[PDB]
Parts: sequence; structure tokens; C-alpha cells
Amino acid sequence: RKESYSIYVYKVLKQVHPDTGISSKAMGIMNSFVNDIFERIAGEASRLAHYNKRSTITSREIQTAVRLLLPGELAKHAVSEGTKAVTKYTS
Amino acid sequence: RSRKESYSIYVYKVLKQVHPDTGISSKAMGIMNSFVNDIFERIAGEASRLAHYNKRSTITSREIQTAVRLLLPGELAKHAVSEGTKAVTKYTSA
Amino acid sequence: PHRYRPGTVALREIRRYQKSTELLIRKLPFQRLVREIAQDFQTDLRFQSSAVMALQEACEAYLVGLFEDTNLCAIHAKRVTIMPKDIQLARRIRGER
Amino acid sequence: KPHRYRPGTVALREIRRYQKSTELLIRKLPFQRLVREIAQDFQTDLRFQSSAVMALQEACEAYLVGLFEDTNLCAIHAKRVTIMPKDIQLARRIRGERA
Amino acid sequence: NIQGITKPAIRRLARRGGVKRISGLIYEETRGVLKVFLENVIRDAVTYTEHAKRKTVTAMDVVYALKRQGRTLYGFGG
Amino acid sequence: RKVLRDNIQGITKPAIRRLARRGGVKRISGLIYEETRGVLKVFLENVIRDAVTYTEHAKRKTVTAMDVVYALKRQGRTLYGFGG
Amino acid sequence: KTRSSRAGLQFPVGRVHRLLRKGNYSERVGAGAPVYLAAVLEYLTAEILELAGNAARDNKKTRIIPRHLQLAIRNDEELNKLLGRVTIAQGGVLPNIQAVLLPK
Amino acid sequence: RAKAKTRSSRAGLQFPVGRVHRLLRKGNYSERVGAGAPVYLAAVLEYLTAEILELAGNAARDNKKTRIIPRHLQLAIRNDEELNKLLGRVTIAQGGVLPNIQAVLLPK
DNA sequence: ATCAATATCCACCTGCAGATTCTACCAAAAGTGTATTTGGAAACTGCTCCATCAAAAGGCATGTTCAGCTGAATTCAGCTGAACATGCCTTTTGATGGAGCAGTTTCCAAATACACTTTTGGTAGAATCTGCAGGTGGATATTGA
DNA sequence: TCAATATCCACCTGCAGATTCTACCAAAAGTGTATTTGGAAACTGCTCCATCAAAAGGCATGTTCAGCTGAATTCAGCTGAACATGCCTTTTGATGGAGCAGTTTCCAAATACACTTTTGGTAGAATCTGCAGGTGGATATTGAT
Ligand SMILES: [Cl-]
Ligand SMILES: [Cl-]
Ligand SMILES: [Cl-]
Ligand SMILES: [Cl-]
Ligand SMILES: [Mn+2]
Ligand SMILES: [Mn+2]
Ligand SMILES: [Mn+2]
Ligand SMILES: [Mn+2]
Ligand SMILES: [Mn+2]
Ligand SMILES: [Mn+2]
Ligand SMILES: [Mn+2]
Ligand SMILES: [Mn+2]
Ligand SMILES: [Mn+2]
Ligand SMILES: [Mn+2]
Ligand SMILES: [Mn+2]
Ligand SMILES: [Mn+2]
Repeated sequence: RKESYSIYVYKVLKQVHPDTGISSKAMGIMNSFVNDIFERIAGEASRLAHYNKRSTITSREIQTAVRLLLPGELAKHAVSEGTKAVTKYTS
Repeated sequence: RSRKESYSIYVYKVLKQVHPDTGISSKAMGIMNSFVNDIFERIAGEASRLAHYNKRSTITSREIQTAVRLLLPGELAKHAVSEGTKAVTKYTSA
Repeated sequence: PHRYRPGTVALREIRRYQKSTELLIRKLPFQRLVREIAQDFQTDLRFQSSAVMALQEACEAYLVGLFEDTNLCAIHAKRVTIMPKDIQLARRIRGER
Repeated sequence: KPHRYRPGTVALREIRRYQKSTELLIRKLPFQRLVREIAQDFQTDLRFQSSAVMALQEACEAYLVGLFEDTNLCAIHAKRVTIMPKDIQLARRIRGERA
Repeated sequence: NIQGITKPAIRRLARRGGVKRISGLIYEETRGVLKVFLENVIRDAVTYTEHAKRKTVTAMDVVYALKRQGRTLYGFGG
Repeated sequence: RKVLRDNIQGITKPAIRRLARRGGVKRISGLIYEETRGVLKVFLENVIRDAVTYTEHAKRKTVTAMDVVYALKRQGRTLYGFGG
Repeated sequence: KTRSSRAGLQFPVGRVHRLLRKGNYSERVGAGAPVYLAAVLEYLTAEILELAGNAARDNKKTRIIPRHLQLAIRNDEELNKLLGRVTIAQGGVLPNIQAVLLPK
Repeated sequence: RAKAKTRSSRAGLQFPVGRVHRLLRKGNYSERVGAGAPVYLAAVLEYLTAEILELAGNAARDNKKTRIIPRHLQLAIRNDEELNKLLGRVTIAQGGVLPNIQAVLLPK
């Protein structure tokens, strides 16, 4: 069928605002958001690997992509969050 | 060492076809190479997107053609589509 | 009787509309306009209702944005009334003209 | 007389001249220093291919030149002939740059 | 049909855009811009339709058209 | 090697005037020159930041013309002529 | 025992992986790439939700709607920059009237 | 084995069909690439460079030069509505700008 | 209208950079033969997208009045354009280290590939509940006086 | 300042459309098992990026000096705003179908693989020639009278 990030957005919603809910129209907005950012990051990682003649996209490419796409503070935290998830996963 | 590919050779042939008498400086050839690479990427990119939006795994001349129609303005599109279709049917005709 | 001075009601509406999010163009007329233009690219097309809504949303967000840049252009010429030369200037700088 | 051109005459003479030519209008060495200064503040120990500095200059000059056209349009729109900081700001705002 | 987009509706749009006073010529001017905008978007959309060999314009077709015209829309499938 | 400072002033009044000329400007206010320098600074910084980001991702110490080309391209400021 | 739980994320790592592979981005994809990418997607999601949640709370409402996502984004310098060329449907605009237009 | 015929000649083109096919496969555009895709792409590319060289060459002639340089490429692009749109967000190094002075700026 | 001052053209020259053309090799593009899908058939099946009325309100289309905004005209205090004297520092040209990019060659740690083996995310109907939309009622804000 | 009109702002109120919630199934997603292979080390070869020297002269810096442009001030003719006044579409529902996106399943045609052959295309070299940079007069354009 059709798959979305809805379920995940909602789980994350409960962590930041347990008491808050979200209209479906707004859920649609969040999906568009997740999809868009995903494309942007994936797309830049794709180019980074191509410019450097590599056939694989590693956490290193996703990181530089994030660094090139997100404004200052957003980049730092995103970068923090990312390496944090990758280290924890490696353990 | 190592060789670097380019479209110079082809750009030069086409140049001779339209302007037998005319030459081109390397800087101008450098710009022509950027142009060819740019449009190539714009078209393949849009083609790749087209194929993906339609759950298709292969990029056929049909994708290249829609990409061209979406990318190029008016006349330019029409003429390019003509040359594109012409080359294909000629290519397939053995 | 009782009349509000020129502009007083104008400011009132700016406040109301900058506060709401409903589409400001009558729905039927819009759908009618969309199909007419589409008919020129391919005949007998059907439209997903959500497709028409996406167009009206994009279209209204675009005009509203364009009206902001236009207002700025008019304020620049030390006026308070927007004019075609204002919409024209803004579209040129934006690279649409 | 001594002969003397009226203000504006030489300016138009300069517009016709520079729109006629393609060379870079900012001096090379100074521009190179600006690049190295800015780069250095982001990252130390950086060196540059000469064409990289020239690509940056070509880019900055095309950018400023195009910005001055919009700036010029904003001034004319205000019934003026002299570009002012406010015009450059209106242009960058509408262009969606800093806004 | 373009005339269907009425003066009072254009006024509202302008109001959401913070415009206080409007010259009489703005209405027709606005319509022309509106039309160019819709023609460009719809043309690209129907091109996605015709490619998918469909006869129905989908919200995704529009969303894709918008995206490539630099007018990314959120809320209709991307 | 000497310290680098105030190089933005290397973008002289005469050079800014020339650029405005090519841009078709006839009359220039006295405050234009500092605004221009400011505007150019921001433009350069952004392109250099992305360019240097590509350099570092490539583990290089040298910024290449391609680095700048990719930096410009991603800023919607595509440049022809140094692509090779 | 899913990768998301191992990475300590609420976002679908396995799916981000599958999407990266089927998106024609590269010939191969590292094991950590989807982890990283998913962490980044989750963090921005929480960031928006946090602010749109505050926006709803300030409107004395408990359900986040489009208007709230628009106020959270446009009122935030960085998110605004990131979504500068994006339009949130049914989100309206920020209240803002140019001074010169004010009366008296 | 058999008479080696390039796909370009078979297609009636100057531009490299093989090269273009290769670029497609190695560009991560799609899992598979049809045989007609590079042929159609090489032809569009060749047509577009023919169109701008035609105009650039004329610009050169008008400036009494036999060798095309970047400025000639600028004139050709900026003076043609369609190419100008197509390359509307591109900058040609060493191309300059089109001579153009707003009327209000000229001596009354 | 007229000069005269000064800024353009407009060919005419000729050696250099830079183009072109000439050669020698591979890195690729071409053949062939062999598995592997791709995705365009024709037949059906539930959406869901029009065409159909209805009936209202709304919301839009029409004058009326006149408030106050936008130009037009006038004035003038400098700001910013020429022109000129000075001489600084960017340009030009080699001449050198080496810092550090690319090539070539190893291999492992890290991806595919593949059959299974659970699991989770979706979808189609259960139970609710956050607010839209209305309401008297109470200050506000805006105006004419 | 005063009196009053029409506009907001509120605390309540209550269905109702849109939300959390229920209860099962396939298409992932997680697992072992080789099978591969991309691309960090390790070196070197050898571009080309800093630095430096030394010599001009193009072009930046500062000043004068005053033309004419940006900005106030006025002023009044209209253009738009505010407002009833009617009246014509847009809106809101329920069909009732009919058009058609979505599968199914099928294979003939169209790629993807593999493994050699066969050359078109990329360095450098050698060879070739537009035109940059100078000059000296024909217009041409400006600005004072
Ligand atoms: Cl106008
Ligand atoms: Cl200013
Ligand atoms: Cl990885
Ligand atoms: Cl094909
Ligand atoms: Mn010809
Ligand atoms: Mn000095
Ligand atoms: Mn070394
Ligand atoms: Mn479950
Ligand atoms: Mn309410
Ligand atoms: Mn290998
Ligand atoms: Mn004076
Ligand atoms: Mn004036
Ligand atoms: Mn009056
Ligand atoms: Mn049917
Ligand atoms: Mn050969
Ligand atoms: Mn010359």
C-alpha cells in the first residue's frame, strides 16, 4: 500500500509534547518535510561521492551533506545527533 | 599519467558544419564543455526523476524526451525533440 | 450616519487576513479557470480534487508573496498605493520577467 | 578653457566602455588576499589552485554587476538616478537573498 | 474565466500580503500574472500526466511541477 | 608569513565604480562603497565556506577550481569555464 | 532487535536504508549512512514539532495544525532559511504591517 | 569479426553515443538504460551546441573576428530569448554583459 | 549656428602566443553468445471524478461621496562628478624548492547476494473529544463635535 | 473632552467531523552464509602552489570646485476607500454512473553480463596563423558662445 513517516512523526511528537496532538493535514506537512529533507541530503551525498569518485555513500557523505545543507546551529545539532546514533549503533 | 575526457572534438566538428571558416579559442571551448555537461545532467536528472516517479527501473528515449520537453523552452524543445526522434528511428533502422 | 476614514477598514482587513489561512479565491471560479488552461495542453482531462487544491494553494501563496514584494516596491517609491509598475519591478528583480 | 565635460557625460562614457569589454574590474592581487583572508578565518593551512581564485573572482564580479543592474532599477523606480544603499537592500530583499 | 478571479478576491490576497491601498489597474495586471503562473505549472503537470499515460491530473503531478518550478508545496504527497 | 587584515578595503572605490558602470549605473551615492564591500564579503564567505567544505571532504589541503564550481552550483550561481 | 532501537532512534532505519538503495544515489550504501540520515531526519522533526507545539500552546489549542507549523518555521531564523523556498499549505503568513502604513 | 560501426554513425550523429551511454550508466540515474536513451540524448546535446555555435559564430563575424571567444558566446545566449531562459541562471566567464543603458539616464 | 577640444572609430601592420594539425597509444566502445528481466499485452474491478439538479444565502457588482494620496512645480543646500597632481603598489617575468596531488599496487574490513524467519507497518472498521461557531455582555477604538 | 457607533474580547456551551483506538495479514526488515570488492595504507612520480627579486607605469588616493540632483514644501485634481443596495453565482449536498487508475499474468523484446577484438580519442609534439597592441589620421560628439 502507501507508506509514510506518520507513525514515526507521531512517536517523536509524544516525546517533545506528550499532551499535544496533530491534525492530519499537519501530518501531511511533516511527511512532505521529511521526504524533502531526505531528498536534499541524499542528493548532496550522491554528488559528494560522485565528485570524489566513490561508489558508496557512507555516514561521512551524509555528514558533509548535512553540513552543506543546514544552517549553522541546525547543522551542529544534526551532526551531533547523527554521530551519536552511529556510535551507539556500532556498540 | 592519466587522460581527461571532453567534448571538444565533437563541439569542433559541429562548429565546422555551421561555420566552416570559423575557429574557437580554448576558453570558449571550455565554456562549451560546461554547457554540454550541464544540460546532460539537467536532462538525465529529470529523466531519472521521471523514471522513479513512475516506478520504472529503466530510462528509455521516452524519458529523455519528456525531460527535454520539461527542460527546454518552446521552439528549442520542438526542434530538439525532432532531432532526438530522428536519430532514434534512424538508429533502430539498423 | 457613520463612516470609517479611508484606510481604516483597509488596515482592519490586513489584520483579519494575515491572521486567517482560508483560501481567498472563490473555489468554483478557480477550478473553472484551471480546466480551461489545461484543456489547451490536452483535451478531456480529469482532475483529482486534491490536485486542484494544491494549485490554488500554490497560486495563492505565490500571489500573496508577490503582493508583499510589490508593497515594498511601492513603499520604496514613497507611495502607499501599489501599481502595475510595482508588480512589474518585483517580477523583474525576482527573475520572472 | 580648460575644456570640461558636464557631470554625467564621462559616467555614460564609462558605462559604454565597460559594457563593451569583458575583463575583470577588481585588481587581482588585492582580490587574492581577500580570498585567503576569508578562507583562513574558516580553515588554516589552506592553499589555492590559481584557477580557483580566478573562478571566485569571475563569480563575484558577475554577481556584483548583476546586483547593480537591479539596484539601478530600484533607484530609477524611486524617480532617482543615484543608487543608494537602500536600493541595494530592496534588490537583495526581493531577490530573496538576505530578506 | 480569468475574469472569474474577482476584484474583491484579488483585494483579499493583497490584504494578506499587507497592502493598504490599491490602484485600479492592479486587478487586470494581477490576472495576467495569475494566468502565466497557472499556465507554467499546469503545462508541466499535464506533461507528467501524459507521461504516466494517464488522463487524470493527480496532486502528485502538481506537486512535482511545483517543485521543478521552484515553488515546492508541502501537504499533498511531498 | 605575514598576517592578513582589512583586505576588504582592497576592493577600492574605483573598482566598485567600474562594476556599477558595467551594471549600467550612472550616479553613485557616497555610502554605496561600504555597503558593496559588506555585500561582497557575505557572498565570498558563503562560496568559500562551501568550497572549503568540499576540499576537506576530499581530504585535500588545496582548494580546486572544481571545489569552487560545485560551491557556486549549489548556491544557484552556476559558472561555466573552469569545469576543466 | 531492530536497527532503529540499536541506534536508539524512533525513525525507521531499515526503511531509510531501503530508500537510499532504491533511490539511485550511489552504487553502494554504508551501514551507518541510514543510521546517521535517520538521526538527522528525527532531530529536525523534533525541532519543528517542539516549536509548533509551543505555537499551539500559545494559541490555547492542543492539536498542532498547519498554521502552527508555519508560525514555528517563519518565526525561527534557521528553519525559515532552510524552508525558504517551501510553502506550507493552509499555513497563512506572519502578521506584519509596514510601519508607514499605520495611521496618524 | 563484423564491420565495426559506431552507434553515432549508425545514428547519423557527430556526438559520441557510446560515451553518452556510459555516462548514463555510471551516473546513478536509473537501474537500467535503454539503447535509445543515449542516442536521443546525444542528438539533443548536439542540436543545442549547434544552435549556440551558429549564433556565436555570427556574433564573431559581426565583430570581424574568425575565432569564437567567450564574449561571442554571451552575445549569442543573451540575445536569444530561449537560450537566455535556458541559461538564465548561468554565468559565462569572460562574457561580460550586453550594452544596455536605461533611457532616463541619457542626456535630456 | 559655430567652432575647437577631445573622444572615438577605422583600417593598416606583424610577430607571438595560442590554435591546429600530426602521431602514438591504450582505455573504451564494439561484437557475440547467454541469462534475466522489463514492462507493455488484454480483461476486470472498485474507487472517485463528473454531470445533475436543487435552494440558499453569501458574496459580488453597482453607483455615491469625498478623504487624502499622488504627482506637478518650485527652490536650493550640498553631495558627488570631473580633472589634476602624486607616487604607491599591482603587474610582469622568471627561478626555486617542496608541499601534496595524483597515479599504481596491496589486501582486509565492509558491502552485496541469498534464502529463510520473524515482525512491523497498513488498512478497514470501533469509541471519542478538540474546537468551531454562537452567545449575551463588557470594554475598546474610532469619529464626529 | 464628550456621546455613540461599530469593533473586539471573553468565558461559556455542545454537537460533530476528524482523532485516537480495535483486531488481523503480507511486504518488509532482521538473520546466517558465502562472495566480492571498494578504497584506506604505502609509496613515489612530478605537477603546480608559495615566495622572492626587481623594475616600472597603470591606476588609486586626495583635493578642488561647482553643476545639477535629491529632498523638502505646496497644493489641488482625481483616484480609490467606505457604503449601502440589490441580485446573481458559488456552495453544499446526494446521487448515479461511467471513466479509469490499479492488478493479474504473460511472454516476446529488450537489457544486463561475460570475454575477448577492434579503434576512436587523449597526450604531447610539431606546425601554423588570428589578432593584440601600436599608430596615425578620418569622423563624431561635446560644450562654450
Ligand atoms: Cl503603473
Ligand atoms: Cl540609503
Ligand atoms: Cl557507513
Ligand atoms: Cl530506449
Ligand atoms: Mn552555416
Ligand atoms: Mn599616493
Ligand atoms: Mn612530500
Ligand atoms: Mn503492529
Ligand atoms: Mn471560537
Ligand atoms: Mn578493487
Ligand atoms: Mn551652489
Ligand atoms: Mn531633481
Ligand atoms: Mn479636496
Ligand atoms: Mn472502462
Ligand atoms: Mn584511428
Ligand atoms: Mn586592436
